[PDB]
Amino acid sequence: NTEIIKSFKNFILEFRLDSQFIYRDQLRNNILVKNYSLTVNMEHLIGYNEDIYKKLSDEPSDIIPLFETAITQVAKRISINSLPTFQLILNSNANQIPLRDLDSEHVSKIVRLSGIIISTSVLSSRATYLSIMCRNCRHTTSITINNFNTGNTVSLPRSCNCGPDPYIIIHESSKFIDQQFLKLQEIPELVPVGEMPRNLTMTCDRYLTNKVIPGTRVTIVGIYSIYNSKNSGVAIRTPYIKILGIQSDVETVTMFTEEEEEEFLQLSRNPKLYEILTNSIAPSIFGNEDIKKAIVCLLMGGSKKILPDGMRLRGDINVLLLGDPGTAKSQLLKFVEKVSPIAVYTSGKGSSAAGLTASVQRDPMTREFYLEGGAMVLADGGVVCIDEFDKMRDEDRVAIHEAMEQQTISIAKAGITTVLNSRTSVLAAANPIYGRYDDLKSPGDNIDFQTTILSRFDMIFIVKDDHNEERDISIANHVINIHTGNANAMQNQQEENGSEISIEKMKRYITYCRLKCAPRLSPQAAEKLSSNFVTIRKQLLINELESTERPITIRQLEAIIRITESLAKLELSPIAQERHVDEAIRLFQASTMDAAS
Amino acid sequence: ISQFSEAYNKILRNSSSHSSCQLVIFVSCLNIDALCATKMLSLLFKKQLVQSQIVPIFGYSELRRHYSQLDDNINSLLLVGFGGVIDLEAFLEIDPQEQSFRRDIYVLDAHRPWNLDNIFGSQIIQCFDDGTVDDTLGEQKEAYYKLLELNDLSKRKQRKKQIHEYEGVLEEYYSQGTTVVNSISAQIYSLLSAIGETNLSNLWLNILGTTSLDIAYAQVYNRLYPLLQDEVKRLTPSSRNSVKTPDTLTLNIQPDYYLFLLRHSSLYDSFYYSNYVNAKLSLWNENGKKRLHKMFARMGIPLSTAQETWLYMDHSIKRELGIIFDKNLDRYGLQDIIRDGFVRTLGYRGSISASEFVEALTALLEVGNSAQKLTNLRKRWVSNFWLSWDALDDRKVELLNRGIQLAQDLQRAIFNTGVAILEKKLIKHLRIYRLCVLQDGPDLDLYRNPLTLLRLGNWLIECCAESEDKQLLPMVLASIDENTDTYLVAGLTPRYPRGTKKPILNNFSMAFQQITAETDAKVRIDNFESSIIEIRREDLSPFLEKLTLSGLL
Amino acid sequence: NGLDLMSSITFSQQDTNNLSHQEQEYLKEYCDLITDLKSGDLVDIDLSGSLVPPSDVFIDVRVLKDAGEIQTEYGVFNLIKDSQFFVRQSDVERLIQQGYLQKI
Amino acid sequence: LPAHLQQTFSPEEIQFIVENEPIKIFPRITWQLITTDDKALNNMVAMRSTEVVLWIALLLKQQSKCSIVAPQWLTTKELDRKIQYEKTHPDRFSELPWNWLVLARILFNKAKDDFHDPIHELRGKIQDLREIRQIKVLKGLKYLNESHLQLDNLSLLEINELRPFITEIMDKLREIHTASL
Amino acid sequence: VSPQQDFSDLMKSWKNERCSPELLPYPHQLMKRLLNRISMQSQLIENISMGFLDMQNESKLPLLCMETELERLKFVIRSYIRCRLSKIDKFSLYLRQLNEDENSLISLTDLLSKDEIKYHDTHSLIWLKLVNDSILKYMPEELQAINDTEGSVNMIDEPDWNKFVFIHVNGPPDGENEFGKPCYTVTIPDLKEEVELTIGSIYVMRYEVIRDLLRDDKVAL
Ligand SMILES: Nc1ncnc2c1ncn2[C@@H]1O[C@H](COP(=O)(O)OP(=O)(O)OP(=O)(O)O)[C@@H](O)[C@H]1O
Repeated sequence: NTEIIKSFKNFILEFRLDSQFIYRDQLRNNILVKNYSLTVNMEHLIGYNEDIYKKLSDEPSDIIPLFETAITQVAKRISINSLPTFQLILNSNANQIPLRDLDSEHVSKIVRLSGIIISTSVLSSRATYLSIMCRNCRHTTSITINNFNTGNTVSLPRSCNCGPDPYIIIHESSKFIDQQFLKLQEIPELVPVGEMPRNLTMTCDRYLTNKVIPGTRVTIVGIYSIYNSKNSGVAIRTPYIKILGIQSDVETVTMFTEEEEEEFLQLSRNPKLYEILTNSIAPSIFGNEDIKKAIVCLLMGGSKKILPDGMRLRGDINVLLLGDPGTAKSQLLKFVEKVSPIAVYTSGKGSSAAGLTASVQRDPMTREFYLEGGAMVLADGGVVCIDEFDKMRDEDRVAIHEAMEQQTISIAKAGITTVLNSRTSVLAAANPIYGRYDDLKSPGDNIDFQTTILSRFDMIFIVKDDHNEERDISIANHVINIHTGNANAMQNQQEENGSEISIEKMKRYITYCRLKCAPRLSPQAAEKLSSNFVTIRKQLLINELESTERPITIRQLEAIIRITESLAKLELSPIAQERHVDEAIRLFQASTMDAAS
Repeated sequence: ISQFSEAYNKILRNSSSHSSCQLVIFVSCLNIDALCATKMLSLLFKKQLVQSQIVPIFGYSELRRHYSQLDDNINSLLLVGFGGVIDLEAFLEIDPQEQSFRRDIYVLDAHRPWNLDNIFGSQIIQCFDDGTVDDTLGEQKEAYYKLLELNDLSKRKQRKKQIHEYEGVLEEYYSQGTTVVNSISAQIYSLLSAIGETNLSNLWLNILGTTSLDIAYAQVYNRLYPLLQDEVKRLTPSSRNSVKTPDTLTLNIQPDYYLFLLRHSSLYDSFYYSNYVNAKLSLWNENGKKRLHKMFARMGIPLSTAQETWLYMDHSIKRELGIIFDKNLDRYGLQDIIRDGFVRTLGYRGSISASEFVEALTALLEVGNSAQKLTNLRKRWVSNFWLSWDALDDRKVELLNRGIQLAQDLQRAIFNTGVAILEKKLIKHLRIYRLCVLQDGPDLDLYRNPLTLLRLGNWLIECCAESEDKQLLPMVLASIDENTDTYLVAGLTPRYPRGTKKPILNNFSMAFQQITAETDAKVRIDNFESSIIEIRREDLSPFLEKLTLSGLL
Repeated sequence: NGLDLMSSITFSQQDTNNLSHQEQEYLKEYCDLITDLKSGDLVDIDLSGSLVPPSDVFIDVRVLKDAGEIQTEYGVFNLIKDSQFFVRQSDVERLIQQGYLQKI
Repeated sequence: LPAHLQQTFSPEEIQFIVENEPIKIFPRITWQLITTDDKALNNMVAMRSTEVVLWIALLLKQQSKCSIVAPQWLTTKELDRKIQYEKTHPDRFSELPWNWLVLARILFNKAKDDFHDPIHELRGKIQDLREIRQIKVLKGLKYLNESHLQLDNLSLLEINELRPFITEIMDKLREIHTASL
Repeated sequence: VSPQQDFSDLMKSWKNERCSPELLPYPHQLMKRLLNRISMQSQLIENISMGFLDMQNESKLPLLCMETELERLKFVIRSYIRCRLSKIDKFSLYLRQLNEDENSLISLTDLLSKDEIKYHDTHSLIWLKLVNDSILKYMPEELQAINDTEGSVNMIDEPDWNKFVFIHVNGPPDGENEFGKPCYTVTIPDLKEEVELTIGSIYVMRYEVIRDLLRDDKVAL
């Protein structure tokens, strides 16, 4: 019970791992911060005392208050009002547990776990302190929630006639905190079997809140327990779990460590800094580097130009993977999702149950209304993967026509008409009709009928798979090497050792980059390009002199413009290069060729 | 054949210089037993602030590439692990240089038999025979004093027979299994103890150094526990805690196990990747697999609890663990596991078994990193070497965790590849001896390290034969990936199930010399280690037939 | 400079042509100007190195793929890749500047 | 051209400075050395107290041929009256060895062995006084104005690290007001 | 004349040196004899060590110990010299402008070591050689001058004596400037009144008003 406090206080002070102790440092470190927080390493904790760990592990919930009320003690020593209790977060990475198995045994047992959150509730208050007075006796009192597992745990005492419980709330004098109410779901990969994945509500309080984006892959710890609630039986209570602490895989969060910038600067210096990424995207993949290259330019985010008037350049473009199966484009986008920090893989229809249209749904209780969400909103300001785009129902397919440009969706459903913002960069993988012969046809006569669908698209790719013997046998064997003994997989080590991207770091690299530089083209690059498309505009119409039907827009050029900052963003340079531009031309020229066919 | 101290004292007059010194320790080569003795000695000169070179020699002939390369002002010299077999007077030559010679060489080898040229003909040596096997070993006395300087036809014919008599006698010696006597650091520590220094680190280093060959028997080591055990008695930092203390925070004796990654892994896999556990329980097969689980059914252990980290095992699970072992493991012949071998305690950073401490260091050896490629790769092993030497550092423990983890990565493929081999039944029983070869596999580059298949072979030889009647036998092994059929071939010897009645030494190493003295095509003694040899698949097949017969054993 | 025996600004300041010739002219002339001060010391200085205060006094450095030995000054330390030494701060100061030295 | 720091002193520099301070030791020893400014000494008596410069004491201690005296001011039990005196004096910083920060860091490198339970001991004790001194810096640091600073007692190490802070400050303050004149 | 104080004042102004915002007179009067004194023993110790090889067909403790005090003390002076090298580069215009002016005291060999003054003009020489060939071509008539415009400005700077600096009052007591209560001195700032000062306390203030006392060596820094 009492005085176990000082033992932590000892580890708060007595502990020094050579040459420098930590948590005692962390406290003053948080002091000027006014952080009011401590992140504990539990695996570290056992290193101090073996007893108190499991001595803590026995009923960790009850010894929770034994800390922050203790941490203030020397913190108050170091403070020398008012001083709210700090928020501790202890953490451990050691044994990770499946969501598939939660045993009632685990109640009041702290468990570290990976997780994938469905969503989180809007924040709501909890009063850590309150003052209360008899509605009768005029008797003055005060209460606190010092810690809690919602119960409700406490109520108004009835001892002031006067009664019952004449004491009443005073909010002004009372002091408060917050809770997120997370809802987390297990990793989809395993082990749902044929059954649907279980979902779980995780409790985030105070600093815990706002710390995680919805839908993100996350690692979390906390305590298994059950709340009776009411809104089951006989006398059965619904499952709930405390979150402490949550140390989530980074980011999975705009801020980052400083030395990261430098190691990237090492990458920014590389002459091959772009060209190495050309290989990184397709470790298993063979060829199609142009389309492979066309990937990255979209990866860095599109041009955002907000200067007056409110007209703004969009992002990021559009791309089409259309080609005969064996294109491995769907396999490609599966790599694409893994590469994007935030992205949505959609083969639909929609994916998986997600409305391809962000749509409206009513609140079950108290009627009302709310946005039910949409994939565009889910991934907003990021990557979009699409399959069966030709198989897409054309009606919400219509909404796609809007989503790509104006990048703001609005619906009048019920009373809520509000216009949402969508900054996502979509890419269309839809398979072409009738295999090869459509290339024998017009370039159009594929998507819907009209190419107006293509009009909204920017870089559209038609895969030509030709049966060349040497070309196949190359990747043909390349395939077997992909397999056991995973000979190709071992090749990446030397590529990891010498040069080649790890691609998770690269994601951090891009996320770094995407927020970092705002490249603005050099004046001569444009004139180089202005002189360019005017030819292309004039030349393709020379193809149009035969009344040949296929296409061209001034938006076609603007899309190319976003390619200017694209690789240039990889360069990190403040302004676009003259030389840099040219590859965009010949690369888009390869895109124009698809129109040429 | 001299007391270490005065030999060490002899370097003292040869030591301090500006520019210093000059002597150079030879790090030779792969075996860690030298490594501890280097640092203790490394620390020894630190005490005296004695400057000198530190060279991690790898290639057996590499020293010739070096000794013939950089020697200038060196007035004194010390070497490790080598010369106990082949002479550097032949290897270097030497060439007596100016009595009261300009330079002297300390030669460290724990392997026997010593070379005939070692003790007698004292030149750079300072023969290292002291103090282990003197012996005598009065046989070498007739190999020279009789040999030297060597009606008259009768006395002439009488001498030659006596010559052939001694030659016939001398012919046996030096033709014999090369074997280590004892961990060199111990005698060096004896010298270290001789000067009076005893450092808990230094003893730990002996504890460390002693551990180096512990995977292979003891053999004297079994009595060398107490020699160290006496030391743990010779040193008691305090009668009682004195908790923690936050600093020292020092080692203590514990019920150690042949169980692997005890503190550092889930107890479940801890059995699973344990080699001693392997063949005794036949771990590769599914049949005996559950039987271990049956032991948890005996141990009353939750399967998930076995999946659990050793860190978080219940104190009940802790205190009762060995008692559970006391009530269970003996049934399976697992009763010889528990060892009283010493364990360092870092407290806040945790206690560790030196055996476990060793294996992490062992992981450093193969990883954590035309004909030029091998020198380039062997150099990488040397490149990777110091990072392992860095792992010797105390404050740096965090880096150790890579090897701590990477070691777990090793056996995962180790326990993996070997069992895969088990399905094919690739062993050649032959007659004279058990024989095997690896013609194929993934990541033979990782197998390029001798220790890779060495830990593997030991994991195999005890696996293939427990015994496993009858007659524990030496194993044959080879492997190849690239570099045109290099096919590293490392020697293998049978392991007794805790019952080494005889030294039994080595044979094929002499036999490998038989073929290297033979047509010796593509065979390479380039390995410092006699047990290991490079061979082309092209010429190894006949080399095999040449290996099959004549069998020396 | 850089430092022994630099022995020259050659290979140093790789920018070279990348930097304006007028400046490379100035700097190459400038470094010669400080060499005039080298005539003044006569210390010996050795201000181009000796940035860090001495300790203590010996240290262990390992070669980085650097051979060597170029060690003619004083005595030859016999440069060998993957070889850590034990040596005083003095001579180390030059080789550390020349990148031949790694660990402390 | 120093570049860095360069205006402030390096902590490595100030410790390099404090090395010059003399202290008593207990040599194992019983040419000369003449050296330069030492003036000392006759070959020193084994197991005898003698006042000598710090870094040289590190030398023989580095060979462990000497035993350094523990600072009389360094007594943790004695040091509490300072924190005692410190805890009751929100203004004054009390008394300092004035080099002591680097000392304890240096004292515990090797000479740690000479003291009675310096381990897990003063390091915490010194640490408390370190920040409580340090915290009183910032608490008084809000008063900071031109042109005068009563700095009083402080350890130069923190004085060094604080250098960039206030030196860059008042110059703004002094400039802006005087410029305002 | 005592080597300790010979060294004491060396670190004295040297500590003051890196502390100092701007340059102070070159100490040839002492530093030279040390610059010579370093030349004496260093050569001496070098040979006596050579006489040590003769005993070879014990105590190296004092041996490198001598070498120890050598390079360590040898280190500090470079910081002293190299730092002065920097300040001059910053004042070089003013240093000439202070040189060009009759009053008050020129750098000479007093304020500046002969190597320093040489480095002054030499560096300043090629520097203008560096500006002229580069930007000044292309040298507008009024812009042809490198100097006060006036404004802004330039250099002029940086005779800013106004800057505050770390100090600790210390000076030899008669048992002068001490008016009480505890100790000396004024103070009397341009914009402020007496504070004043104590040898027992560190007071940071204007580098100009304090120049007199650092000149008196009545305050540590
Ligand atoms: N460039 C390539 N790199 C690697 N693998 C390829 C490549 N091209 C084809 N393949 C192989 O061909 C197969 C294509 O299957 P996949 O389902 O990815 O086709 P897809 O193009 O995504 O289908 P769809 O055309 O309907 O979108 C894969 O097994 C893949 O390994």
